Amino acid sequence: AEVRCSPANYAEVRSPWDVLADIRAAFQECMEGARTAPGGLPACHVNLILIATRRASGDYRAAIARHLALAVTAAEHWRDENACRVVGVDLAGYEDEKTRAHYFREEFTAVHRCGLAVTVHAGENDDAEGIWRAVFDLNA
Amino acid sequence: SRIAGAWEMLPELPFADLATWSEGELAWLREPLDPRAPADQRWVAGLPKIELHCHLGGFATHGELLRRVRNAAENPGKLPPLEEPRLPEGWPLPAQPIPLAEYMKLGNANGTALLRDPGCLREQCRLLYRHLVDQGVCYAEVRCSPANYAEVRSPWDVLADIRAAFQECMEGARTAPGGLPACHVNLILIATRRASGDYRAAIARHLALAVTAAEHWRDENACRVVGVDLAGYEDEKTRAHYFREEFTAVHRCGLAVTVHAGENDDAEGIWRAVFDLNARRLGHALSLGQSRELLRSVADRGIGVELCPYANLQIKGFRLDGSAPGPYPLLDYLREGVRVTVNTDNIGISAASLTDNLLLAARLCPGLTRLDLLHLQRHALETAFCTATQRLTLLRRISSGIPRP
Amino acid sequence: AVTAAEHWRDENACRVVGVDLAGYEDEKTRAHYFREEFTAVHRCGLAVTVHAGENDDAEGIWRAVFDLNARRLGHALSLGQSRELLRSVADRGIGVELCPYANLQIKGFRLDGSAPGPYPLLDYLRE
Amino acid sequence: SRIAGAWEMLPELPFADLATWSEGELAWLREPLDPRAPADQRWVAGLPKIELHCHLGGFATHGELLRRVR
Ligand SMILES: Nc1ncnc2c1ncn2[C@@H]1O[C@H](COP(=O)(O)OP(=O)(O)OP(=O)(O)O)[C@@H](O)[C@H]1O
Ligand SMILES: [Mg+2]
Ligand SMILES: [Zn+2]
Repeated sequence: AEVRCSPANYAEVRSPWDVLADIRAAFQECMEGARTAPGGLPACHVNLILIATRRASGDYRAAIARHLALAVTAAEHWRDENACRVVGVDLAGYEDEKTRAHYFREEFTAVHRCGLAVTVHAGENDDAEGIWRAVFDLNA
Repeated sequence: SRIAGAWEMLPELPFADLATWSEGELAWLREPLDPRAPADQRWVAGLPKIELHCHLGGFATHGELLRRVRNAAENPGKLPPLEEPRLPEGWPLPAQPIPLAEYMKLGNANGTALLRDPGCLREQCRLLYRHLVDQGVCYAEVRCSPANYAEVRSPWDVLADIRAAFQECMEGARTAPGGLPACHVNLILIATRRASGDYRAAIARHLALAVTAAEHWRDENACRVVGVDLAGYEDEKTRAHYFREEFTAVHRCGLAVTVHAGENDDAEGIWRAVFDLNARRLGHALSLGQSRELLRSVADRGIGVELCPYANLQIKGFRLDGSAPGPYPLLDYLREGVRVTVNTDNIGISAASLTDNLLLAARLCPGLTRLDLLHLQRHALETAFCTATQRLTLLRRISSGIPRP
Repeated sequence: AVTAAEHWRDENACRVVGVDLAGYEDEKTRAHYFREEFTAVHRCGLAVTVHAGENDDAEGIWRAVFDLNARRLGHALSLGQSRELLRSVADRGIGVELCPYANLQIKGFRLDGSAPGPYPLLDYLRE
Repeated sequence: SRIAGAWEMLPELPFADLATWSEGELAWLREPLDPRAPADQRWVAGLPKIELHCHLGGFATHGELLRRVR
């Protein structure tokens, strides 16, 4: 399973990095607790995907930049193959003509440079043009 | 009576305690500095300083410090062979300007080849903090590249270890009034750009690490990552405005940005850094004088300029004691009102400290006065990235810590 | 504005010292749509001021601050919504101009401490 | 004597020249403003002010100023 989380929304006195570390630590300890299945492997393997959520109005671009930077740092931090890792980023939230994928290329350039998987919410409330922008302008 | 006599011309003065110094000492402080006089050297050494341009990777590059850095590794067997890169004749004051690539190569004994081991990194941090406190620095900002020091530990681990070492160093030396550290050290991450190879991914990783580190540690009385840098090779095809998309996320986060521009580039690179990358400080803006409008804009926008005199003389070459690279731009920058500071750049490879930097800044431009040195200190105090309360505390400490002649 | 700034240079005399970006604003008329026009003004080295925040979120203020290079912001009432943008405006020293009567009449605020929200003058002084 | 008394709070003061005020006068400059008091209105009127946002086209729109311009 790949669970998506937004640790920056859970930071009021502890950093979003601390929230992400706590989430991954809980997942890893619960993994090590359930050592069923053959070969000494965890019963269910879960990886993390950071959520970059977009709103109709307000302040959300700083949140997107913070999530992307946190995802890059977390991916570079934990590299153990047999452990919970951050494997990609997300582009979710409200969608219309004015919040399509191609408006978010510049901050996703860093994620693409780092070599991190990208997934996008598209087609829920948009025609095929939004899916095209997500596929070919953001490289989801 | 001292305050009453010098109550006029107070706002032109750089600090508050300057007024309480008598007409004789004010007249002495307005005379041009004489670096040959031992009294002037002692006064400059005793002056409390603020450091803004210091590279962590260029401290232990020559001399016994290397041994003190070499005899601290966890696994000495992995250490590369001890090689000291030879220096040309008269290294502190070379007769001929020297290029930049060999300049980088000169610090090959330290950095990636040596700081990859954590014990060497911790000892380097401790030695650098001891050197800074010995020089009298009340506030310094150190540039580091943690991602270059990772093989099994993440660059986040390197940054955490560096900040922990600096924090323990600050906590250990709890001198000075108010129970505050003798020197307060912050961190700035460097985004290096090369002529060819893979560097943009490293730049993006450094920017993400800087944003995460800034969001993690928020204690004002603690070492924090307070900005990012864009250093390395620069030319027409490696200008600042090629890196807008990488840096916009940093601008989303609200992090200070410093830029290397003008070392071997015209004023176009400086303009690109100022108006397209939004640099709050410009490093080595030697070519700013060609454009008058850009100089006026940098003056009125309050954008700081960091000049290291030893590095500028070693790289570009300059005429000493008023005897064609052009005159050193300290004096006209000061007269035009731009916020100008004097720093060390790489302490080790230049083999000099802040006191030598200020003395040679006086040497390069005859007519410089000690009031100009205090003005440079005030400019460094204002231009550094710090909280307002920290700025007031630093101002009070520097005002109350200037020695009498 | 560029020609007038180049024409009159007497410091002890009336001069044109900056340009403005005023008028109706919305999602389709942000500051980032005027970057190519204002590139010449930035090249000539002239001050720039913008109206932002009166009837829009902090994104317009961010655009006015960061890709239009504004030195002052006009009616930045929504700047409290963005903590990071507020810190950037504070450390960059960008001036923020507030007109109490215009803000009271246009947006409407509560007087004598009696939902537009509170007037951010005290908060802006605090930060 | 006044300036030596209030020397240590000089950076807090926006203007250095008001550091030569009384301790009572400075305490009068620290509590919240009273717009209803005529004395406060007179003091605010007498204060020197700097203006940065004034539209020339919206100055004389009503009153006698419109007729005098016309
Ligand atoms: N004056 C300067 N002008 C331009 N670039 C500089 C200057 N001084 C240092 N640099 C570059 O900035 C980098 C910052 O130093 P850093 O500590 O990250 O590297 P290092 O440990 O010396 O290793 P390496 O140089 O091999 O990457 C230096 O490596 C050098 O490449
Ligand atoms: Mg190096
Ligand atoms: Zn540098």
